[PDB]
Amino acid sequence: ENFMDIECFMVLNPSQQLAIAVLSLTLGTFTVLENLLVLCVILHSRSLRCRPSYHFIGSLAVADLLGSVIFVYSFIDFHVFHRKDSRNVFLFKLGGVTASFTAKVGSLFLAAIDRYISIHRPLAYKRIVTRPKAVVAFCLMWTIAIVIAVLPLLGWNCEKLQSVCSDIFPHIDKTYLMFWIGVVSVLLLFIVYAYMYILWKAGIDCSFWNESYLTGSRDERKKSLLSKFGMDEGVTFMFIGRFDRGQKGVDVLLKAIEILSSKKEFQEMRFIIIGKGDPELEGWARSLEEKHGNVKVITEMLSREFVRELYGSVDFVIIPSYFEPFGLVALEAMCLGAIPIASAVGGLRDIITNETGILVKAGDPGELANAILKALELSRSDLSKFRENCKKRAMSFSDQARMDIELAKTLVLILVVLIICWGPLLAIMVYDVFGKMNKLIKTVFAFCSMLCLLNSTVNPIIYALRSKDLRHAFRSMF
Amino acid sequence: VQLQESGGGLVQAGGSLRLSCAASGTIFGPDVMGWYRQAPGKERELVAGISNGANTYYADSVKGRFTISRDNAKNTVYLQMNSLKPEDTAVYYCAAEVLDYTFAYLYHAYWGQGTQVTVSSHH
Ligand SMILES: CC(=O)NC(=N)/N=C(/NS(=O)(=O)c1ccc(C(F)(F)F)cc1)N1C[C@H](c2ccccc2)C(c2ccc(Cl)cc2)=N1
Repeated sequence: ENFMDIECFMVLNPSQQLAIAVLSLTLGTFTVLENLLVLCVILHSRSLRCRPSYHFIGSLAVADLLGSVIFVYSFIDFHVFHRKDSRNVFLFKLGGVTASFTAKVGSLFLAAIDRYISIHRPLAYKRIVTRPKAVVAFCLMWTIAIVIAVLPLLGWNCEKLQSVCSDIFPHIDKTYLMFWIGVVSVLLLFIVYAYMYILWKAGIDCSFWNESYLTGSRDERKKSLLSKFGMDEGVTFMFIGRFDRGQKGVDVLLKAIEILSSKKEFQEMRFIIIGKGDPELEGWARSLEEKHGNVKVITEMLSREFVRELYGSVDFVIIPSYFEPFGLVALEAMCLGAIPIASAVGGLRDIITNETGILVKAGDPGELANAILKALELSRSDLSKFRENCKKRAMSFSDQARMDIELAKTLVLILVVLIICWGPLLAIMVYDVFGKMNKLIKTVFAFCSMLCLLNSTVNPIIYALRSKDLRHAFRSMF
Repeated sequence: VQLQESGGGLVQAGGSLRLSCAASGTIFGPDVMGWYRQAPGKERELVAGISNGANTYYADSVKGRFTISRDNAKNTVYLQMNSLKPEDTAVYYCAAEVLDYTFAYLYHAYWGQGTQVTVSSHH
């Protein structure tokens, strides 16, 4: 009834007992040393420890420590020192490993939540996920895991209750074992489903505003769109948004259109205005639409794919907004290759530069009309360079999402490695719970129990190979 | 979501007030917050807007006088005005915009009950 009882499997000659022992010591010491190195690197790098997105690492390594050191300690008090273990110390030894596994699963759970918030709700990530909140969540998860592991030590064994208990694990009631297996299994299944959903949704959503989803060329697409709108070929301007006063300057655009209608250039200019709002501005837009044959107004609901096609067909996009906090319209237009004539206010200033669009003073219809005339004059020459610059600038803003998806993929890899390592052991434990066993199952369980140490070995390798920040910190410490 | 408004009331001309608006959302609540004003016999007008930090917007009639701030601990917005004028008497509304990232054209707007602010030059 000793922890890590090696008395079984007398097949091997005592000659290789020393080899097995030295291999076990080397593996345990290597795991402990690399876990300590990872923890030191994390703690001594101020950039790394202040990022919640990496906090899971600081948890996992600690868990990898808890399951490693104890093992080495649990190997010292049996072979080199023959000190027999009582019930309480054996329960503590098993509780350490169970707490380590539960902490690993909980760290993966918290990391999955953080990844979902970071990838699919970016606009909230810097506010919902703060460092104190992440620290509190990780501490709560660790305390929950510790309590679950300590429960048998507080009176949930098969001696105090006087009930039938497991064979592979003495002094441990089967009901507690079944409860722990069920908890970890349902948590792992939910984490797997969450990671699959996150990865699939990120794949289908992030790579949407791209030119690869359209067929043909720019000129033929624009000609077909204008034919569908019953207009001749010309320099096309597009406005999409809200019909209101104060947020988006659709009134400014209408005044600029009225000003430009008195010139001779208005004959070689097409306008599309898309949106819904107050009846007054919609009526003004419809009056302009019926007055001029090169102006089109759409108030209905447009599908995402139709807007994507529109962005990849028109020449310029006008964004005369008074208050634009994010400028996602500009981001989509520049991703799909459309030169933006946007107001220089809010979040449009840092997205658009003087070589990747035109910037306009907010709330000045005359200045907007002058900028539109400048864009029309610029359209006389080639414009492919501006489209390429806009695409490059727009893709420059999508790097963070790609890094987040890479971190999510790394987490999925860590999760699948954990599943492979801890699979057969949990299967044998369930077979223990459901029914009886033979000596062969006990032997294979004792042989497969080293997969936990292999997992603790390979986790730092994954962390070092995947994340560039940890490598940079490690080289900085050297 | 739901928005609770407070801080409206009568005041002497040239005074100073601060209204507060608290949102109750699922995840971060609103992404953009704003204060609108409606004078009697007049169209509703946006008086202030904010997203986070120094991303604020102010109407030309309140530039330099009003100040909008946001607290993420309680997810609430404050609007503090100094040197009030009789022209500033109106009903103030709190607006909250939750906008999508995968489609810039999609958004949802929520409004509050509205609170009266009366600047009176009575002596
Ligand atoms: C339950 C039992 O009986 N375990 C047992 N008898 N022996 C164990 N190792 S070993 O016997 O010394 C052993 C067996 C075979 C080899 C070799 F070289 F052939 F590959 C080397 C060493 N372990 C290790 C594992 C463990 C222990 C402490 C910390 C981490 C991992 C573990 C275990 C795993 C999960 C759980 Cl929940 C409980 C215990 N058990």
